[PDB]
Amino acid sequence: ATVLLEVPFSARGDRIPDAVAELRTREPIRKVRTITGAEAWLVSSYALCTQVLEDRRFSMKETAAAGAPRLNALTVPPEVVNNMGNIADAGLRKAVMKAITPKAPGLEQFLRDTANSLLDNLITEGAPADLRNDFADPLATALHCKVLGIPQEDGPKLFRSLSIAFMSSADPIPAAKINWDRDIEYMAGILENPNITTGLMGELSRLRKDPAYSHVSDELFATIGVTFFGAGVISTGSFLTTALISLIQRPQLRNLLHEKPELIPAGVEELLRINLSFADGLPRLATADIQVGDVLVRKGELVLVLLEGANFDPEHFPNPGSIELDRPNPTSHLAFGRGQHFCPGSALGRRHAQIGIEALLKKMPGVDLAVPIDQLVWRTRFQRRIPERLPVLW
Ligand code: HEM
Ligand SMILES: O=C1N[C@@H](Cc2c[nH]c3ccccc23)C(=O)N[C@H]1Cc1ccc(O)cc1
Repeated sequence: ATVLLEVPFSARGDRIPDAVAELRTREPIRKVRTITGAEAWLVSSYALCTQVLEDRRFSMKETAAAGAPRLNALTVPPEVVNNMGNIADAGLRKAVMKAITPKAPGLEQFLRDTANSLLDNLITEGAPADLRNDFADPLATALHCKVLGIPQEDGPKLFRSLSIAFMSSADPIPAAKINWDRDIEYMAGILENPNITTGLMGELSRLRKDPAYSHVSDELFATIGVTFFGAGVISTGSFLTTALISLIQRPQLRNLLHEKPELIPAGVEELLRINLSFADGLPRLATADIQVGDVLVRKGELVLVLLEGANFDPEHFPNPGSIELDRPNPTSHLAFGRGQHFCPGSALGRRHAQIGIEALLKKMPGVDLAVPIDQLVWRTRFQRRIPERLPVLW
């Protein structure tokens, strides 16, 4: 006898397990057990993943309900699971989007200058260089301090909450509450700081004193700063790091993008499509009995939308494991989700990766791993798949 199939399958972000294609072909919706011991429905085909993400009766908000089957323990207060919904209800959605667009004056130049300075420092120090700790993550942190309008010197401390805040744990994490409360106090101070007049926090500070937003809570304003810094920095730093591995493992593509940097945006879209940065399926709780393929999902059950299940589906993306720059449906992947909860930082994440890759290929055209690929150490029980260090030479 064997136990019910457990998720996640592997923390490695450099290869997709053969099990994904097996489940997609044989049982594209099937029962699994999560790290908490709960049962869930794992969805692995493009058609069924899109159906779940486009039906709001599969609720993100309701995954925080007490007594629900859980993918993992909350690392934020339960109301914060519905963060975007709370922002929209407060009439702040348009202002938040305008603040996080990569089109802001001087933002792209700031990204280029920061990426170039980090790379120059690595070249001065000499090989090996760690592209996660000394490139991708500081570039993501610097970008988010600029987008938020907060001091660059405050970035490293806010960043150090992330290795705990984005854990995917069976049980509550005491350190996550200590760091959450401290980071909220910091953002509350930023709202009261007269020097903070630019970026997302400068805009929220002004809207907070506008009569049209007098009843929006101070708790929500501080929460927007903590959540957008954390989600943006963990997502951009982790995606860029794993996209750099995908590129280093494809020297023909690396050489083509070095030669023709105008192809970098199409290259980043394929790197997003094949990305294995999300460690778990996206969770949703059914609020009704809903038919998904051969399964009638019952009200109160947990559904997990496996992004790599959809993104590597050959019925939607033929030769799914290959980076092809001329696909006819290039942005139809689910790397940023789909539907009600589609990533609000999609344009900024694309620009962060495009500029980081453009700068790296110009400065280090001979970039290569400095250790055999199996020697990368993959972070476990985390909401993202990332190597602890990414040692390279050039
Ligand atoms: C490469 C970069 C990024 C990737 C791959 C990524 C991916 C995703 C995905 C897949 C979702 C959907 C989650 C779901 O439906 O359960 C999401 C949501 C979200 N992301 Fe991103 N993200 C990235 C960058 C960012 C950035 C830069 C920010 C903010 C500065 C951000 C803020 C958020 C927030 C707040 C949500 C929740 C939206 C909602 O509930 O409506 N993301 N992201
Ligand atoms: O469940 C998630 N799902 C995805 C999407 C998401 C869902 N709800 C969110 C609220 C705020 C920011 C992001 C989200 C994610 O990026 N993060 C986590 C939420 C999160 C946010 C901030 C933390 O310190 C810890 C956890």
